[PDB]
Amino acid sequence: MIHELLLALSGYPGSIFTWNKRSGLQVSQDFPFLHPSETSVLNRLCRLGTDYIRFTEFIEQYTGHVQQQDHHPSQQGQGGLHGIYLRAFCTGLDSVLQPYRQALLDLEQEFLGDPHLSISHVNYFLDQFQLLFPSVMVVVEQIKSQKIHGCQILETVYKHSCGGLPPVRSALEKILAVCHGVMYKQLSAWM
Amino acid sequence: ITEAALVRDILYVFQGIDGKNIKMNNTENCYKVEGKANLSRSLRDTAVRLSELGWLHNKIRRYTDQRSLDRSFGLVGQSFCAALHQELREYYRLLSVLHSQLQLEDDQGVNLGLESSLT
Amino acid sequence: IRRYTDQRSLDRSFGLVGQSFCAALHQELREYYRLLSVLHSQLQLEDDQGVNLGLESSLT
Amino acid sequence: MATPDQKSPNVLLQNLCCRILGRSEADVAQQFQYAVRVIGSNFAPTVERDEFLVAEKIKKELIRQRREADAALFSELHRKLHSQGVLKNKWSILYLLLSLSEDPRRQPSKVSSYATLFAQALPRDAHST
Amino acid sequence: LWEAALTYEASKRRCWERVGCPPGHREEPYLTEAGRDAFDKFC
Amino acid sequence: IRETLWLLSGVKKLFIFQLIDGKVTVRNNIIVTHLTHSCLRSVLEQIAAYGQVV
Amino acid sequence: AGRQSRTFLVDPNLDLSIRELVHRILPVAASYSAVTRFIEEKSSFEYGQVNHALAAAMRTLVKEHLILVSQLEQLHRQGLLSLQKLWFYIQPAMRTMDILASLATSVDKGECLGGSTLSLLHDRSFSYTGDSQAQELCLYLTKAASAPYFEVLEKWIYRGIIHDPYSEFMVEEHELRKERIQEDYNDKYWDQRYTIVQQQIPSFLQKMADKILSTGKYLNVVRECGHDVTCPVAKEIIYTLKERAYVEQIEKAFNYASKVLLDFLM
Amino acid sequence: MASSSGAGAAAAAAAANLNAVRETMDVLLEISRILNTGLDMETLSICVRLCEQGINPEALSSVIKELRKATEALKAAENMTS
Repeated sequence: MIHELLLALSGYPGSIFTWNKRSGLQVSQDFPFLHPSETSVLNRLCRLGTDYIRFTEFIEQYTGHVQQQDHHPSQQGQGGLHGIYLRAFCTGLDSVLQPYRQALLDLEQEFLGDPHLSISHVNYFLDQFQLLFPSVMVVVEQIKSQKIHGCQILETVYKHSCGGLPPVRSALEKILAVCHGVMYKQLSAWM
Repeated sequence: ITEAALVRDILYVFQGIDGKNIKMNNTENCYKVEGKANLSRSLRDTAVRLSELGWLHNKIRRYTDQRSLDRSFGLVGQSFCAALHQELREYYRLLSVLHSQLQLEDDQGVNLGLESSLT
Repeated sequence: IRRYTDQRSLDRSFGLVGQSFCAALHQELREYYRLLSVLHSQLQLEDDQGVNLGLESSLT
Repeated sequence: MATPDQKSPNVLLQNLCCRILGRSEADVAQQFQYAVRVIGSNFAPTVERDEFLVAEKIKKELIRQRREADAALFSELHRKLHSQGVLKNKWSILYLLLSLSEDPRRQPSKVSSYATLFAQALPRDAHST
Repeated sequence: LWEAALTYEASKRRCWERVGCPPGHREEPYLTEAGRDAFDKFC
Repeated sequence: IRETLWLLSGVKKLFIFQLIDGKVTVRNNIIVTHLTHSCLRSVLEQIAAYGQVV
Repeated sequence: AGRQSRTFLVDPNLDLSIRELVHRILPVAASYSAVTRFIEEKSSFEYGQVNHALAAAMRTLVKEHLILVSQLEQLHRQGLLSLQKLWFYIQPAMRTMDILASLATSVDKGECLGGSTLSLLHDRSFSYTGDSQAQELCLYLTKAASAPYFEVLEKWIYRGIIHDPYSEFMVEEHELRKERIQEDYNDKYWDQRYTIVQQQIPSFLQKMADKILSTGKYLNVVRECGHDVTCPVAKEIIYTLKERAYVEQIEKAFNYASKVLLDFLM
Repeated sequence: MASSSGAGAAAAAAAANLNAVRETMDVLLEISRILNTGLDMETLSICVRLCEQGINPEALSSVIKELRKATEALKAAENMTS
């Protein structure tokens, strides 16, 4: 069951964990082998997993798809995520999700090591990402909704980088560092 | 009603989740044990004692989740929420250990009346 | 003995020396009650085991 | 190719003395004799075979050393140990380890006071051993 | 003897098809690749 | 895993992943002990898409 | 009913001997309930740090009691617990809980606060002079309870700063208008800056109270003189029953402050 | 909102399955009536389950026809002996 849960968390929805385009990742049904309270807790973790899946979908939407060659590259950034800043945003998001992927693999290995471990151990171990991911998802959704383009995206990230969540602060600092690297590269080219 | 079912309910309450036989009574703003006759009055009182802690846990977690999203709470508010989340993580770690111990006890299939049984 | 201990435990006017004497008496009484409890447990073990174990624990 | 088997106390004590003193059994004969004399008349009917008391004591000690994280790790380790069915006398092993435990703080280099409390444990003496 | 037996190392290989004894079980290669003796048996 | 590596190694005519009209398709009757049929199918579908590209 | 000990109803169809044994044992549980009530009431921050510390120590002892009860539960689960074994094992625990409950009831009846609480603790410790187990318990309680009081004392004697949220220290500060302290014939600076709280004087410190007062007065004068005084003799004050080592340390601090003040004045 | 997704989805799926089964049974009943098969709901459900379990339709049909003939012969014998 843990392997299936991780696969859903790894982006492979199954018969237990159903993905809904509208609702995101959800537990598909009541399983006879789970206590309903255990089902409730698992779905509570599945909320974080759903956010992760939606983040991965966004990553594919903005970096995984070929940029339509609309002659005016400035407007490609509006409707579709496009622009070097958009690529930097996607790269930063993937870099921030890399530690989560590593933690998920470590959890899988640990659960493989000890058959007496329960899902509660994962819920403990994964709670840090259950707190981290929602804020970054909100920031990304704001970027998408405001159609931030070019360096104006950098300004928005800076404004969001001043958040109060220390882990969110560090993650946004990493993203801002990548964006500033892109900005500095452009500035280098100009100067 | 077996004690093990009460253990499961208590683990859910520690997670703020209603058990099969213990449910949150919103009218009493407390988790209530379902009125199934087979609960000992002593067992009922013990369940109530644990359910007060579960109610407090769920209330705290609800507050943290409700306020963590409010950017207007400012940096200090976010820091308070973060500290609360860290303490909640420690609590959840302890709860996970207890749950894993109960699961191991179920998994071994042996009724070891050893002092390690979750009483 | 227990009546004496109860009679003197309530008298604050007995002073510290009196209280200490009562405390020593209570400690010895606790030892006696422990011994009595052990003997009771042995007799109870003999009754509960159903076996006429001629062990020193059988309640004769 | 060693199969676990009950070996006489003399062999175990000899190996223990050899490793503790780091000398041949001939060089620890006096110490071996003293240990043998003390050990040879000591059966613990008074020890209560209850792991929970030992675990609680270990937790309290860890808290005293400001090692709450280590206490949690110890709890998890105890859970894993219970999961494994290798040891039968866990109460004895835990009691021995706690008695032989040395405080890393005694981290630091000493421990604040030794106001031993009545808390303690059970006496088991109640049974007719 | 338990401690002499203690000095035994065991395989770290695990699988999610096995949970009761994860001491490894040697996937046992197949199609050539089991070496000369298996190839001779195949021949 | 081995069959996946062989597919990724560019082997044609795999048993689990069948090539139909130049599209790598997973055989429908495959199940693994540790995965749900739908989850395994999804993961294998992603792998198969990359294999089809290859 | 009210601030009474909890009473128990025993089924009338129970054995008379069993009923009498129960009536003999039940007092420990009544003490436990009373102690829990006291802990829950005095646990409010409003009751001051001394009462908070008392409640915390009581909580620790309650935890130990719960551990004991759990061990008895384990024995019962083994079926190894007889009523006589229970009585034997609980007798020391019964006495400990009864002593604790009597102390709690005395503190609650006296509304003891700060130095009065410390005095009550000292007197109770003398009342248990003959009970080594009770004496050890009282010593633990006194050592714990002195921590906030000795911290406040340390702050006053080493820095002349009253950080007393609950007005527990034996010295009380009155706001004297400094403008008139030089002008007004009344020693408002000398008399009102530091005042003795007679009720807050710890019985164990009563013999040194005047020296403590003078020490804190001198330190306050030095601070008001603009001389920053780092007390080199600032040490942790620990409650001790046989040795008045804290008294000697206080005397050393008084002498140091006196010397510093004298040098400042000269 | 997180915890609710498994049981709620399970309930919605069960309701949809029940409605689909009802629709299928109605279609099957209409087909049987148009073909004058003489099958009742319970017998039709049993036949459907057997076909889903892989029973050969020719064997199943022959068995059903033989059982009906046997039931008619038994009813005729019971009516002649009564």
